[PDB]
Amino acid sequence: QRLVREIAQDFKTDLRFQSSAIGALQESVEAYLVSLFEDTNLAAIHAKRVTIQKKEIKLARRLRGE
DNA sequence: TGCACAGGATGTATATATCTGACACGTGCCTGGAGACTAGGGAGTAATCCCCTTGGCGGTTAAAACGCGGGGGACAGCGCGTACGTGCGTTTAAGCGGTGCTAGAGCTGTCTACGACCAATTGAGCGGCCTCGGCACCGGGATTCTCCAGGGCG
Repeated sequence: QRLVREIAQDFKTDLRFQSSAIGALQESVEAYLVSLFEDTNLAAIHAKRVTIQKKEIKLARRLRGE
């Protein structure tokens, strides 16, 4: 909540957030980040180890078109 | 006899007339520009009510935060060999110049189904409600499932 409000502070001052639509942002963030951890996990498996590394997130990130 | 020369017999860049390709300029028929009528869709206001805040004490709990052991897994070093990198000659086949066709692509009347536009009914679908049987959470108990210590075995 305080994070979304923090991001909304410097955009439009004195806004209001409904009781809904926050669980949609958090839900999409969680569901997307889990898939990102799966693709990054596979990227770490391609290097033949059990550890996720900072370069793995960049590999699995940029390789998705970002 | 050994030798230099005067001129023909071939090359070769050099300069001139010649062949595509693309920019530049002059039209006239389907576009735009513009003028007037209708009107319903957009700008503006009057309550409203309704969930959303204001400010901060305490008490307590569950979650967040820190701290150390070490175990295993990331990771550097190094030798091997076979799997492509590199280099030849030999072949099959695309590029391209040119040809005879056609069958499907492409612009144009007819009318005729056939869907756009508009009254009248209603009933099937939406706001409101209030229950109970499926659901939430956990005990009881059996079951599996992994962790650690010999020891019989190297």
